Amino acid sequence: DNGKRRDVICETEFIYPFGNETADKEIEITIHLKADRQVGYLYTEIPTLKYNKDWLFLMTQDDCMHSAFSYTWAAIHGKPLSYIYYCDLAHLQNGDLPPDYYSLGKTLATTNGTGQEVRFSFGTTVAADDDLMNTQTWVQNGYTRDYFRFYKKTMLVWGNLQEMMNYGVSIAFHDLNLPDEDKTEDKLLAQFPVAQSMIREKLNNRTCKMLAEPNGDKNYIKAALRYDKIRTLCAQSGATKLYPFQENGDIEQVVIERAFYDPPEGSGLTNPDMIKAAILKEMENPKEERAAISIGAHNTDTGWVNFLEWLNDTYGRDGDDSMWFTNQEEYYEYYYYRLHSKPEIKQVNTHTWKLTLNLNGEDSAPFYYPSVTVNIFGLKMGDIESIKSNEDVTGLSYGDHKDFFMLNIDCRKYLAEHAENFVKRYEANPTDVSAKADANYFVNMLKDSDKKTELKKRIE
Ligand SMILES: [Co+2]
Repeated sequence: DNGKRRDVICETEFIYPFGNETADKEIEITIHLKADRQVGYLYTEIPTLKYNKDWLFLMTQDDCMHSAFSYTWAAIHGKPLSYIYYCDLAHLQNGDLPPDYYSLGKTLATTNGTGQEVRFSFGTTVAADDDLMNTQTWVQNGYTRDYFRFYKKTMLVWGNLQEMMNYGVSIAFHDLNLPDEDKTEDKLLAQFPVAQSMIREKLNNRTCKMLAEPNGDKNYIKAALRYDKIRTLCAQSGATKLYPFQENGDIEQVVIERAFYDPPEGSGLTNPDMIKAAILKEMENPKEERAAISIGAHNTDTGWVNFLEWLNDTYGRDGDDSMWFTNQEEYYEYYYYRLHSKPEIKQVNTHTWKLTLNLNGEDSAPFYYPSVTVNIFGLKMGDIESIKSNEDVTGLSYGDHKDFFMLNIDCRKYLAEHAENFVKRYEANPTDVSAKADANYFVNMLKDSDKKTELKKRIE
C-alpha cells in the first residue's frame, strides 16, 4: 500500500566493500606509439594537485548533520532538494518528497582534465557511538496533512551515511559519546576504538582515519595522536596552514588548519558570503603562493546550495575548471602518494614505453582513494596508437594538458563491481532519471573493457 505510514530504518542496497580494498597497487601502463611518431625521451611526474588542478578546496561538515545528506550531498549529486525540509534516503527511494521539492537540473562537479565528470567531494563527521543514528524514518507517500516526517533530525541516520559512502564522501571523528567530565585524554583514547568498531560495522568495514577537533578541545587531539588509526586531523587553531605548492614535509598525524568563516554578528552576511570573499582574495595570488581554502561547515541550507552551484559555475565544470574540490582524506592520501611513489617510464622497443608506479598506503588500513594523475613530458595524444593497462588499474582516462600528456589512473579494486551496482539500481528503477545519470557517471569511471561495454549497453 502506497499511502500507508511506514517507519523504517533507512538502508541502501549496496555499499562499496571498503574492508576488501587492496592496500598495495602495482600500476603498469603500456604505451604503443604510431610508426612516424617515435619519440626520443619521456619523463614523468605526479602533479601537485590531482587532475592538474590549480588550487585546492577542502570541505568537512561537522556535527553529523542531517543537512550533510539533505542539502550538501543532495545538491552535489543531482538529487531532489528542499528549501526548508530534510529528506532521508528512504524518502528518495520511495518518491515521498516534501511539498517544496526542486532540483538544480545538474550535478556539481569539476572535470578530471581528460573529459570526465568529477563530482565535488567532502567529508562529514560521524556520531557513531550515539544511538540517535539509529532513528527511524517515517515514509508515507501522498500524505499531506502534515510534513513532520521531513523535519530536521538531530543527526544523520546510518542509512543516509551508508549511501553517501557510495559516492566517495569521507568520514571523520568529532565528539565522542562520553559524559563531559569523562572527556579526559585517556578516556577519549579508550573510546576511539569503540566508535571505530561501530563505523566498521555500519560502513562495510571502512576504517575512519581523521579527527575534526570539537569546540577547541585539545584533549581530543592529544588522545587522537595516541590512536594510530587516525592519520590526519583538522582544527581552527593549533594547526598548520596548508600551502599545497609549498608543503614539503610529512603530514602524517599533522593537524591541518580549517576555518568556518563565521560572519560578523548582526552583519547580515552568511558563512558562504565569507568563504566566497576569501576565495576571491586568494585567487589574486599565483597558484604556487595560494593557501588551500580549507573549510568547515555546520548546518548547510539553501544559501550553501547556491554557493556550491557558484563554485561549479565559476571554478568547476561550468567555469574555469581550476579547482580540486575534495575531502581532507582524499587529499591526504594523494599527498602521501606524491611523496612516496616514484613513477618511472622505460622504453621497451622503438615504439613502446612502459609506465610503472606503486601506490602503497599506510599500514593502519587500506587507503580508500587510490587514484593519481601522472604527467608524461615529451608525449602527445596524437603520438599514441594504443594504451593498455594491468589488472590493478580499474579506471583510466588520458589526454593532452598544456604542452604535455596526462593520465588519470584509478586503482580502486572493486570499481567495476561498484559501477555495476549502480547499473542494477537503474535497471530496478528505470524511470528514475537521476539513477540513470548515476549509472552513466560510475560506468564512465571504468577503463575500456568488455565489462565497461556490457554496462554501457545496459544503460543506453
Ligand atoms: Co562540532
